[PDB]
Amino acid sequence: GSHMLDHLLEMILLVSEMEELKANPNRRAVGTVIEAKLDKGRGPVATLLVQAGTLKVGDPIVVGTTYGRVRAMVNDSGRRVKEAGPSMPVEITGLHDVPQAGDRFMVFEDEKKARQIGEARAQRQ
Repeated sequence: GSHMLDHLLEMILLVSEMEELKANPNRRAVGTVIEAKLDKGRGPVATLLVQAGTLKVGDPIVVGTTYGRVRAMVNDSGRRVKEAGPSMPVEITGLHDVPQAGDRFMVFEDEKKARQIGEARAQRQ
C-alpha cells in the first residue's frame, strides 16, 4: 500500500479471499520463493519475496501445495519482525513441511481489514 501508517492495523488471518492484487499469472496474488530449506532449530524456513501483498506473522500461508502458519519473520536485513511489506525478501517459518525454492506461495489479506473498517477503498456512505 502507500506506506501504511503504523499504529495498529488488525490483521491476523484471511476471511474470504477472491481478491486480485495482480502480480503473477499463476494466481493473481502469489510470489516466488528464492531459497528454502529446513533448519534443525528454527524449523522449515523459506526465504521468499512477498508479492501477494504483505507477509505477517500468524498468516496462514500456502507454499506450493502445503499450508502453514508463519511462526517467525526474518527479513532481508536479518531482523526478526512482525510484519513485512511487499517487494521485500523475508524468510518465513511454520510451514512444518518441505518448502521449495522457485515455488509459489500465496499470502494476502493486507487491505482486507482496512477496507473492512472503511479505511481503504471500498465505498463509504
